[PDB]
Amino acid sequence: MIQRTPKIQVYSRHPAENGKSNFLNCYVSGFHPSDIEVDLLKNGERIEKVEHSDLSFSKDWSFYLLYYTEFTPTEKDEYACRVNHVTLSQPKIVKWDRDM
Amino acid sequence: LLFGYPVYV
Amino acid sequence: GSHSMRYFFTSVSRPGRGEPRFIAVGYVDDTQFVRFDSDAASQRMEPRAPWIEQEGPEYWDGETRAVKAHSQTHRVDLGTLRGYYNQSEAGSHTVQRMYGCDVGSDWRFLRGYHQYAYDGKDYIALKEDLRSWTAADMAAQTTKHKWEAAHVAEQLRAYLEGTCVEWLRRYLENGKETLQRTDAPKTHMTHHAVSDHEATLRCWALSFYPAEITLTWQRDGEDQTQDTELVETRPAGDGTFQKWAAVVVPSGQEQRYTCHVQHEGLPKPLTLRWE
Repeated sequence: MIQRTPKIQVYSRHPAENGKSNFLNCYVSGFHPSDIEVDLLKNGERIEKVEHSDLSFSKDWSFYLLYYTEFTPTEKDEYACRVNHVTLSQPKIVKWDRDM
Repeated sequence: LLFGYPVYV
Repeated sequence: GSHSMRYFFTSVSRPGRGEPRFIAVGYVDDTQFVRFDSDAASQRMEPRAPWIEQEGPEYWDGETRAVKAHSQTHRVDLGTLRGYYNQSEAGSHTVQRMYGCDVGSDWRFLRGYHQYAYDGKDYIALKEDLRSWTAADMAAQTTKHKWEAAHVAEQLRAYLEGTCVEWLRRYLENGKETLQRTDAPKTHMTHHAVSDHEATLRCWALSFYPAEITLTWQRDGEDQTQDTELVETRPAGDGTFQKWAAVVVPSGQEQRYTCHVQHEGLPKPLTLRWE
Protein backbone atom coordinates (compact mmCIF):
# COMPACT_ATOMS: atom_id res chain seq x y z
CA MET A 1 0.00 0.00 0.00
CA ILE A 2 0.71 3.69 -0.45
CA GLN A 3 3.61 5.16 1.61
CA ARG A 4 4.76 8.75 1.18
CA THR A 5 7.77 10.31 2.94
CA PRO A 6 7.28 13.39 5.20
CA LYS A 7 8.85 16.58 4.06
CA ILE A 8 10.26 18.41 7.14
CA GLN A 9 10.79 22.15 7.89
CA VAL A 10 12.16 23.37 11.25
CA TYR A 11 11.72 27.07 11.95
CA SER A 12 10.53 29.77 14.31
CA ARG A 13 7.17 31.51 14.30
CA HIS A 14 8.74 34.98 14.34
CA PRO A 15 12.27 35.99 13.25
CA ALA A 16 14.57 34.65 15.94
CA GLU A 17 16.05 37.17 18.29
CA ASN A 18 18.14 36.13 21.25
CA GLY A 19 16.43 36.77 24.58
CA LYS A 20 13.00 37.07 23.00
CA SER A 21 10.24 34.50 23.42
CA ASN A 22 9.09 32.60 20.33
CA PHE A 23 7.77 29.28 19.11
CA LEU A 24 9.90 26.68 17.49
CA ASN A 25 7.97 24.81 14.77
CA CYS A 26 8.53 21.45 13.07
CA TYR A 27 6.20 21.20 10.09
CA VAL A 28 5.79 17.72 8.62
CA SER A 29 3.77 17.29 5.42
CA GLY A 30 3.09 15.18 2.38
CA PHE A 31 3.15 11.94 4.32
CA HIS A 32 1.16 8.70 4.28
CA PRO A 33 0.17 6.81 6.43
CA SER A 34 -0.49 9.04 9.36
CA ASP A 35 1.42 7.34 12.21
CA ILE A 36 4.44 9.67 12.53
CA GLU A 37 6.85 10.27 15.44
CA VAL A 38 8.00 13.88 15.75
CA ASP A 39 10.21 15.30 18.53
CA LEU A 40 11.82 18.73 19.14
CA LEU A 41 15.41 18.65 20.39
CA LYS A 42 17.35 21.23 22.43
CA ASN A 43 21.09 20.48 22.41
CA GLY A 44 20.23 16.95 21.32
CA GLU A 45 17.74 16.18 24.13
CA ARG A 46 13.97 15.73 23.85
CA ILE A 47 11.95 18.82 24.77
CA GLU A 48 9.05 17.56 26.92
CA LYS A 49 6.38 20.21 26.56
CA VAL A 50 5.61 19.90 22.79
CA GLU A 51 2.20 20.36 21.16
CA HIS A 52 0.81 19.52 17.70
CA SER A 53 -1.95 20.69 15.42
CA ASP A 54 -5.00 18.49 14.62
CA LEU A 55 -4.38 15.95 11.87
CA SER A 56 -5.46 17.20 8.48
CA PHE A 57 -4.62 16.46 4.86
CA SER A 58 -4.06 18.05 1.42
CA LYS A 59 -6.03 17.54 -1.86
CA ASP A 60 -3.88 14.46 -2.77
CA TRP A 61 -4.76 12.97 0.67
CA SER A 62 -1.30 13.26 2.18
CA PHE A 63 -1.27 14.33 5.86
CA TYR A 64 0.28 17.39 7.49
CA LEU A 65 0.98 18.34 11.11
CA LEU A 66 2.65 21.26 12.84
CA TYR A 67 4.57 20.44 15.98
CA TYR A 68 5.50 23.33 18.26
CA THR A 69 6.89 24.47 21.57
CA GLU A 70 7.48 27.84 23.33
CA PHE A 71 11.20 28.82 23.42
CA THR A 72 13.53 31.77 23.75
CA PRO A 73 16.57 31.54 21.48
CA THR A 74 20.09 32.17 22.72
CA GLU A 75 23.31 32.37 20.79
CA LYS A 76 24.59 28.96 22.05
CA ASP A 77 21.47 26.74 21.96
CA GLU A 78 21.07 24.37 19.05
CA TYR A 79 17.60 23.13 18.16
CA ALA A 80 16.40 20.33 15.86
CA CYS A 81 13.45 18.18 14.82
CA ARG A 82 13.71 14.36 14.75
CA VAL A 83 11.10 12.46 12.72
CA ASN A 84 10.44 8.83 12.23
CA HIS A 85 7.92 7.33 9.83
CA VAL A 86 7.59 3.97 7.95
CA THR A 87 9.26 5.47 4.84
CA LEU A 88 12.41 6.34 6.88
CA SER A 89 14.83 3.63 7.75
CA GLN A 90 16.17 5.66 10.69
CA PRO A 91 14.98 8.88 12.35
CA LYS A 92 15.74 11.90 10.21
CA ILE A 93 17.13 14.86 12.22
CA VAL A 94 16.77 18.37 10.70
CA LYS A 95 18.65 21.17 12.50
CA TRP A 96 17.16 24.58 13.04
CA ASP A 97 19.06 27.15 10.93
CA ARG A 98 18.02 30.70 11.84
CA ASP A 99 18.58 31.77 8.09
CA MET A 100 16.00 29.10 6.83
CA LEU B 1 -22.17 22.82 9.97
CA LEU B 2 -21.84 19.09 9.31
CA PHE B 3 -23.81 16.93 6.79
CA GLY B 4 -26.61 15.41 8.85
CA TYR B 5 -27.30 12.07 7.21
CA PRO B 6 -25.48 8.72 7.48
CA VAL B 7 -23.36 7.53 4.53
CA TYR B 8 -21.76 4.03 4.56
CA VAL B 9 -19.36 2.73 1.84
CA GLY C 1 -13.46 37.44 -3.02
CA SER C 2 -14.00 33.64 -3.24
CA HIS C 3 -14.36 31.33 -0.14
CA SER C 4 -14.71 27.71 0.92
CA MET C 5 -15.69 25.56 3.88
CA ARG C 6 -14.29 22.04 4.19
CA TYR C 7 -14.56 19.19 6.63
CA PHE C 8 -11.73 16.54 6.79
CA PHE C 9 -12.15 13.17 8.43
CA THR C 10 -9.52 10.48 9.07
CA SER C 11 -10.16 7.09 10.54
CA VAL C 12 -7.28 4.63 11.24
CA SER C 13 -7.94 1.08 12.37
CA ARG C 14 -5.75 -0.26 15.12
CA PRO C 15 -6.14 -4.09 15.36
CA GLY C 16 -5.76 -5.40 18.89
CA ARG C 17 -5.57 -1.87 20.36
CA GLY C 18 -9.27 -1.04 20.43
CA GLU C 19 -11.44 1.37 18.49
CA PRO C 20 -10.13 3.04 15.32
CA ARG C 21 -8.69 6.51 15.88
CA PHE C 22 -10.94 9.18 14.41
CA ILE C 23 -10.11 12.85 13.83
CA ALA C 24 -12.38 15.43 12.22
CA VAL C 25 -11.37 19.01 11.44
CA GLY C 26 -13.32 21.83 9.75
CA TYR C 27 -11.90 24.86 7.93
CA VAL C 28 -13.23 28.04 6.40
CA ASP C 29 -10.64 29.05 3.74
CA ASP C 30 -7.26 28.54 5.46
CA THR C 31 -8.61 28.91 9.04
CA GLN C 32 -9.40 25.81 11.16
CA PHE C 33 -12.53 26.34 13.32
CA VAL C 34 -13.52 22.98 14.82
CA ARG C 35 -12.01 19.61 15.75
CA PHE C 36 -13.05 16.28 17.17
CA ASP C 37 -10.63 13.66 18.40
CA SER C 38 -11.97 10.28 19.43
CA ASP C 39 -8.97 9.65 21.72
CA ALA C 40 -9.42 12.89 23.61
CA ALA C 41 -11.01 13.22 27.02
CA SER C 42 -13.91 15.55 26.20
CA GLN C 43 -15.76 13.60 23.49
CA ARG C 44 -17.07 16.93 22.16
CA MET C 45 -16.69 18.88 18.99
CA GLU C 46 -14.42 21.75 20.06
CA PRO C 47 -13.84 25.29 18.83
CA ARG C 48 -10.52 26.15 17.16
CA ALA C 49 -11.15 29.73 16.09
CA PRO C 50 -12.31 32.51 18.50
CA TRP C 51 -15.26 33.49 16.30
CA ILE C 52 -16.98 30.05 16.53
CA GLU C 53 -16.87 30.04 20.36
CA GLN C 54 -19.96 32.21 20.64
CA GLU C 55 -22.25 29.76 18.72
CA GLY C 56 -24.15 28.37 21.73
CA PRO C 57 -24.88 24.95 23.37
CA GLU C 58 -27.37 23.96 20.56
CA TYR C 59 -24.52 24.22 18.11
CA TRP C 60 -21.96 22.33 20.23
CA ASP C 61 -24.44 19.65 21.23
CA GLY C 62 -25.63 19.14 17.62
CA GLU C 63 -22.19 19.14 16.00
CA THR C 64 -20.96 16.70 18.72
CA ARG C 65 -23.91 14.39 17.84
CA ALA C 66 -23.21 14.69 14.05
CA VAL C 67 -19.45 14.21 14.37
CA LYS C 68 -19.83 11.17 16.57
CA ALA C 69 -22.17 9.76 13.93
CA HIS C 70 -19.45 10.35 11.31
CA SER C 71 -16.98 8.43 13.59
CA GLN C 72 -19.41 5.56 13.74
CA THR C 73 -19.94 5.27 9.97
CA HIS C 74 -16.11 5.24 9.39
CA ARG C 75 -15.79 2.58 12.02
CA VAL C 76 -18.21 0.43 9.93
CA ASP C 77 -16.49 1.50 6.69
CA LEU C 78 -13.12 0.07 7.81
CA GLY C 79 -14.66 -3.39 8.33
CA THR C 80 -16.55 -2.97 5.04
CA LEU C 81 -13.40 -2.02 3.02
CA ARG C 82 -11.30 -4.82 4.58
CA GLY C 83 -14.02 -7.18 3.34
CA TYR C 84 -14.08 -5.64 -0.16
CA TYR C 85 -10.30 -5.82 -0.59
CA ASN C 86 -10.00 -9.23 1.10
CA GLN C 87 -7.53 -7.87 3.60
CA SER C 88 -6.34 -9.46 6.83
CA GLU C 89 -7.70 -8.58 10.30
CA ALA C 90 -4.14 -7.69 11.40
CA GLY C 91 -3.25 -4.60 9.40
CA SER C 92 -3.88 -0.97 10.13
CA HIS C 93 -5.83 0.76 7.31
CA THR C 94 -6.86 4.37 6.61
CA VAL C 95 -10.14 5.84 5.48
CA GLN C 96 -10.20 9.53 4.62
CA ARG C 97 -13.24 11.66 3.76
CA MET C 98 -13.56 15.27 2.68
CA TYR C 99 -16.61 17.35 1.84
CA GLY C 100 -17.59 21.00 1.57
CA CYS C 101 -18.43 23.88 -0.77
CA ASP C 102 -16.99 26.86 -2.62
CA VAL C 103 -18.71 30.22 -3.07
CA GLY C 104 -17.53 32.67 -5.67
CA SER C 105 -16.87 36.31 -5.13
CA ASP C 106 -20.63 37.00 -5.30
CA TRP C 107 -20.85 34.62 -2.27
CA ARG C 108 -23.16 32.31 -4.26
CA PHE C 109 -22.76 28.54 -4.60
CA LEU C 110 -19.92 27.74 -6.98
CA ARG C 111 -18.79 24.09 -6.47
CA GLY C 112 -19.52 21.18 -4.07
CA TYR C 113 -17.34 18.18 -3.18
CA HIS C 114 -17.64 14.82 -1.41
CA GLN C 115 -14.93 12.17 -1.77
CA TYR C 116 -13.23 9.31 0.04
CA ALA C 117 -9.84 7.72 -0.11
CA TYR C 118 -8.79 4.29 1.08
CA ASP C 119 -5.20 3.76 2.25
CA GLY C 120 -4.01 7.03 0.60
CA LYS C 121 -5.69 6.43 -2.77
CA ASP C 122 -8.90 7.79 -4.38
CA TYR C 123 -11.75 5.48 -3.63
CA ILE C 124 -14.95 7.38 -4.72
CA ALA C 125 -15.84 11.01 -5.51
CA LEU C 126 -18.98 13.00 -6.32
CA LYS C 127 -18.63 14.55 -9.72
CA GLU C 128 -18.94 18.28 -10.24
CA ASP C 129 -22.55 17.96 -11.52
CA LEU C 130 -23.28 16.58 -8.01
CA ARG C 131 -25.38 13.88 -9.69
CA SER C 132 -22.90 11.11 -10.45
CA TRP C 133 -19.94 9.22 -8.99
CA THR C 134 -16.33 8.51 -10.03
CA ALA C 135 -14.91 5.20 -8.84
CA ALA C 136 -11.68 3.60 -10.14
CA ASP C 137 -11.49 0.28 -8.29
CA MET C 138 -13.57 -2.76 -8.83
CA ALA C 139 -14.16 -2.70 -5.06
CA ALA C 140 -15.31 0.90 -5.26
CA GLN C 141 -18.01 -0.14 -7.71
CA THR C 142 -19.91 -1.87 -4.98
CA THR C 143 -19.97 1.49 -3.21
CA LYS C 144 -21.02 3.44 -6.30
CA HIS C 145 -23.97 1.15 -7.02
CA LYS C 146 -25.08 1.23 -3.34
CA TRP C 147 -24.98 5.00 -3.42
CA GLU C 148 -26.86 5.28 -6.74
CA ALA C 149 -29.66 3.06 -5.40
CA ALA C 150 -29.93 5.00 -2.14
CA HIS C 151 -29.83 8.45 -3.89
CA VAL C 152 -26.96 9.70 -1.73
CA ALA C 153 -25.97 12.23 -4.38
CA GLU C 154 -29.44 13.86 -4.27
CA GLN C 155 -29.06 14.17 -0.51
CA LEU C 156 -25.57 15.60 -0.84
CA ARG C 157 -26.62 18.03 -3.59
CA ALA C 158 -29.24 19.53 -1.16
CA TYR C 159 -26.76 19.99 1.64
CA LEU C 160 -23.93 21.42 -0.54
CA GLU C 161 -26.15 23.96 -2.37
CA GLY C 162 -28.19 24.90 0.72
CA THR C 163 -26.97 24.24 4.32
CA CYS C 164 -23.26 24.16 3.48
CA VAL C 165 -23.10 27.57 1.79
CA GLU C 166 -25.66 29.11 4.20
CA TRP C 167 -23.45 28.20 7.16
CA LEU C 168 -20.33 29.31 5.24
CA ARG C 169 -21.93 32.71 4.83
CA ARG C 170 -22.96 32.85 8.45
CA TYR C 171 -19.35 32.06 9.49
CA LEU C 172 -17.93 34.65 7.06
CA GLU C 173 -20.17 37.27 8.68
CA ASN C 174 -19.57 36.19 12.36
CA GLY C 175 -15.87 35.81 11.79
CA LYS C 176 -15.47 38.89 9.61
CA GLU C 177 -12.37 40.24 11.45
CA THR C 178 -10.48 36.88 10.99
CA LEU C 179 -12.00 35.45 7.76
CA GLN C 180 -12.57 38.50 5.53
CA ARG C 181 -9.07 39.91 6.40
CA THR C 182 -5.89 39.73 4.43
CA ASP C 183 -2.42 39.92 5.98
CA ALA C 184 0.08 41.08 3.32
CA PRO C 185 3.47 39.29 3.33
CA LYS C 186 6.21 41.10 5.13
CA THR C 187 9.16 40.45 2.92
CA HIS C 188 12.98 40.40 3.05
CA MET C 189 16.05 38.89 1.43
CA THR C 190 19.02 36.97 2.80
CA HIS C 191 22.42 36.51 1.13
CA HIS C 192 24.79 33.68 2.24
CA ALA C 193 28.11 32.78 0.59
CA VAL C 194 28.21 29.23 -0.88
CA SER C 195 31.87 29.71 -1.94
CA ASP C 196 34.03 32.49 -3.42
CA HIS C 197 32.26 32.46 -6.77
CA GLU C 198 28.53 32.32 -5.97
CA ALA C 199 25.96 33.04 -3.23
CA THR C 200 22.46 32.00 -2.31
CA LEU C 201 19.84 34.76 -2.50
CA ARG C 202 16.64 33.85 -0.53
CA CYS C 203 13.45 35.92 -0.81
CA TRP C 204 11.18 35.52 2.23
CA ALA C 205 7.43 36.11 2.57
CA LEU C 206 6.24 36.04 6.21
CA SER C 207 2.99 36.63 8.21
CA PHE C 208 0.58 36.42 5.34
CA TYR C 209 -3.03 35.29 5.09
CA PRO C 210 -4.55 33.56 3.14
CA ALA C 211 -2.02 30.91 2.14
CA GLU C 212 -2.16 31.32 -1.67
CA ILE C 213 0.99 33.15 -2.90
CA THR C 214 3.38 33.26 -5.82
CA LEU C 215 7.10 33.91 -5.17
CA THR C 216 9.32 33.87 -8.33
CA TRP C 217 12.82 34.95 -9.26
CA GLN C 218 13.73 36.56 -12.52
CA ARG C 219 17.23 37.22 -13.96
CA ASP C 220 17.08 40.13 -16.49
CA GLY C 221 13.31 39.65 -16.54
CA GLU C 222 13.57 36.00 -17.67
CA ASP C 223 11.78 33.64 -15.27
CA GLN C 224 14.14 31.34 -13.41
CA THR C 225 11.72 28.44 -12.87
CA GLN C 226 14.12 25.57 -13.30
CA ASP C 227 16.83 27.16 -11.13
CA THR C 228 14.80 28.36 -8.14
CA GLU C 229 14.53 26.46 -4.94
CA LEU C 230 10.97 26.81 -3.62
CA VAL C 231 9.73 25.43 -0.27
CA GLU C 232 6.18 24.46 0.59
CA THR C 233 4.06 27.23 2.18
CA ARG C 234 4.14 26.52 5.89
CA PRO C 235 2.07 27.66 8.92
CA ALA C 236 3.57 30.04 11.44
CA GLY C 237 1.33 28.70 14.15
CA ASP C 238 -0.61 31.91 14.67
CA GLY C 239 -2.96 31.72 11.70
CA THR C 240 -0.39 33.20 9.28
CA PHE C 241 1.83 31.58 6.67
CA GLN C 242 5.44 31.69 5.49
CA LYS C 243 7.28 30.87 2.28
CA TRP C 244 10.66 31.37 0.70
CA ALA C 245 12.27 31.18 -2.75
CA ALA C 246 16.06 31.01 -3.37
CA VAL C 247 18.51 31.21 -6.30
CA VAL C 248 22.22 30.82 -6.70
CA VAL C 249 23.78 34.06 -7.84
CA PRO C 250 27.25 34.05 -9.45
CA SER C 251 29.62 36.71 -8.19
CA GLY C 252 28.84 40.28 -9.10
CA GLN C 253 25.44 39.38 -10.50
CA GLU C 254 23.06 40.36 -7.64
CA GLN C 255 21.71 43.31 -9.71
CA ARG C 256 20.35 41.01 -12.51
CA TYR C 257 18.04 39.19 -10.09
CA THR C 258 14.55 40.28 -9.01
CA CYS C 259 12.17 38.54 -6.67
CA HIS C 260 8.50 38.85 -7.55
CA VAL C 261 5.79 38.50 -4.86
CA GLN C 262 2.07 38.20 -5.66
CA HIS C 263 -0.50 38.13 -2.88
CA GLU C 264 -4.06 39.25 -2.25
CA GLY C 265 -3.06 41.55 0.65
CA LEU C 266 -0.60 43.54 -1.45
CA PRO C 267 -1.88 46.69 -3.15
CA LYS C 268 0.34 45.89 -6.18
CA PRO C 269 2.78 42.98 -6.77
CA LEU C 270 6.25 43.53 -5.29
CA THR C 271 9.54 43.56 -7.21
CA LEU C 272 12.47 43.19 -4.80
CA ARG C 273 16.20 43.34 -5.52
CA TRP C 274 19.36 42.86 -3.50
CA GLU C 275 20.89 46.38 -3.55
